[PDB]
Amino acid sequence: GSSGSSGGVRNLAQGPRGCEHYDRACLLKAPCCDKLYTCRLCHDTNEDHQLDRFKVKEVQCINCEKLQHAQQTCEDCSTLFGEYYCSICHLFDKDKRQYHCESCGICRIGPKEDFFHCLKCNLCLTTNLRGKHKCIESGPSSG
Ligand SMILES: [Zn+2]
Ligand SMILES: [Zn+2]
Ligand SMILES: [Zn+2]
Ligand SMILES: [Zn+2]
Ligand SMILES: [Zn+2]
Ligand SMILES: [Zn+2]
Repeated sequence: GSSGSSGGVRNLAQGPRGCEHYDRACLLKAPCCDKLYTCRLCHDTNEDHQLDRFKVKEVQCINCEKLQHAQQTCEDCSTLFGEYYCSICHLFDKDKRQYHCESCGICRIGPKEDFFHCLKCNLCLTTNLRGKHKCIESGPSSG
């Protein structure tokens, strides 16, 4: 002779349609576990192993869940998977003042104007460090 009440509320989360990492509309297949995650960073985040960003080439759409290969736009809904589409890194991110470095072969965040790439060092460096940073090592006395 007693009436109870139902409980156990729940919440929601955001994943696809562009994650905190990047803004894309297509999940990249995982040739490691045959799974699909917003971005490469997400995979590892929801997995014990790390996924590659170069190996995988195929991609799936989130607008019309249509299958397709590495591209910038869909072939069924023509939904921009990202203003910027890389072929080497196979990454798709919205216009976030980012540029792809050839010397490194990886995507980087600009604005390129306030940035540059050193040879001797073989890496990207911000203008703020134009000279201050060292490239070659030298000096007998240590400490
Ligand atoms: Zn995996
Ligand atoms: Zn992500
Ligand atoms: Zn689509
Ligand atoms: Zn790239
Ligand atoms: Zn670079
Ligand atoms: Zn240097």
